[PDB]
Amino acid sequence: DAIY
Amino acid sequence: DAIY
Amino acid sequence: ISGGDAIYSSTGRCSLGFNVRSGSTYYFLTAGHCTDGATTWWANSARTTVLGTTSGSSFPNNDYGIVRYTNTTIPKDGTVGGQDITSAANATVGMAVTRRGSTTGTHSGSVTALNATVNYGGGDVVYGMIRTNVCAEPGDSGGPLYSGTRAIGLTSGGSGNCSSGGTTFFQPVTEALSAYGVSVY
Amino acid sequence: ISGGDAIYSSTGRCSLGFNVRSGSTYYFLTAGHCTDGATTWWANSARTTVLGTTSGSSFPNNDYGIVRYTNTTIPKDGTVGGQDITSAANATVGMAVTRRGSTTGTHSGSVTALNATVNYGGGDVVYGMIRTNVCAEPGDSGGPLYSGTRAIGLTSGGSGNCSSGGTTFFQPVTEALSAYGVSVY
Ligand SMILES: [Cl-]
Ligand SMILES: [Cl-]
Ligand SMILES: [Cl-]
Ligand SMILES: [Cl-]
Repeated sequence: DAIY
Repeated sequence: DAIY
Repeated sequence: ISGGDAIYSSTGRCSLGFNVRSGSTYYFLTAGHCTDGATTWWANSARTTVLGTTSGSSFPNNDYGIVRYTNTTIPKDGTVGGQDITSAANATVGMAVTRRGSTTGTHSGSVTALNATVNYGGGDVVYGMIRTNVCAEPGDSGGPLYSGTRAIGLTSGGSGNCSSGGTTFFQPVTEALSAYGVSVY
Repeated sequence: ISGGDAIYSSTGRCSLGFNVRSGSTYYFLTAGHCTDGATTWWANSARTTVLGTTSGSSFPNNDYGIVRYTNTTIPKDGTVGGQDITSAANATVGMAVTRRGSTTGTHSGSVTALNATVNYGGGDVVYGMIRTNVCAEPGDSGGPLYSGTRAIGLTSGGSGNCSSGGTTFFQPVTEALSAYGVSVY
C-alpha cells in the first residue's frame, strides 16, 4: 500500500 | 495514446 | 442513470455519454470502441439491471455508438452533475470544457486542438477529434464532454492520468447526433 | 469549496475531507500526510486563491490534519456531492460507504475490516485504519468517507486503482474531531  |  | 455513470457490458465497463431521444424513444450515446464489442448493457457490475441494446456503432475512423433503452422504468436523467444539457455545439480552440466519467468523475480544462488524428495502434485510427488538456483514465471512455448546457464530445482516449495530468481526445457529439437522428437532453 | 475538492500546497495536491467548525470558526480536515509538509493551502492550481493555514497534523501513527480557513468569503459548503454531513460515526464491518476525492471523484463500496495497520514504508506506519473495497488514486488523499449524513473517515492510502479496483484505508474521522475539538457540517 501507498499513500494517496 | 490509448483508448479509455 | 446519467451522463458519466458506469455502464457495463459482458466484458467490461465504460461510461454513459449523454441521454438522447427521437420522439418518445430513449437511447444513450457512448464510445464506438465500447459498443463495437458489446450488444447488451447493464447498469450494475453484477450484470442484472439491463439498460438496453446496442443499435449503432462507429469505430475506428469515428468513435461513437448508441444504445437503445429497453428498461422502461430506470430514470434517464437529463443533467450531467447538476448541469442541464439541452443542445450540441462544435468545439472551438480555447473553449472551457468539463468531462465526467465513471473512473475519474468530473474534470475540467480547455479545448487545445480540433480535427486531431489519434492512432490507437493495430489499425484503429480515429479522425476529426477534439484535443483537450482534460485528464481521463480507463473506464472513462464514452462519457460526456460539455460546456454549460451544450454537449460537445464523447470521451475516446488519450495519454497521462488524473493524478499527474493528461491529454484526452473526444469524438465530437454532433456527428453522432446527426448519424443517429437523435437529440441530447 | 466542498469535501472531495482539490486542495493545493506548494508541492502538490490532496483533497479536502470535511468542513468543520468550533463555534464561529471554520476549518477543514484532510490527511495528516498532506498537512505534514504543507503550511499554506490554496483552492487553485495557480496557487493564488488562499484557503488557509495548517494548524494541526498527525502522521504517521494516525493520518489526519486540520487547516484553519483564512479566506473569509470563499463558500465553505456543508454537503458532499448532494449529501448533508451533520454528524460522525464509527465504521462497522459491512457498512456501505462512499468516498469523494479530487483525482477520481465519487466511488462507493463497503467497510471490510477495522483497526488495520498499514505500512507505507520508510517508518510511516498508520494504525487503527478502516479498510474498504473502495478504490482511490494519488491526489484523493484526505477526501471524505461518508455514509448517508455521517462522516466516517479520511482517505489515507491503499492499493489498486479505479479502473480495475482497489483497497483503500481511511483514518476514522471521530479521532480527528476529538483531537481538534471541532464538529463536521
Ligand atoms: Cl468489470
Ligand atoms: Cl493539449
Ligand atoms: Cl500540482
Ligand atoms: Cl478489503
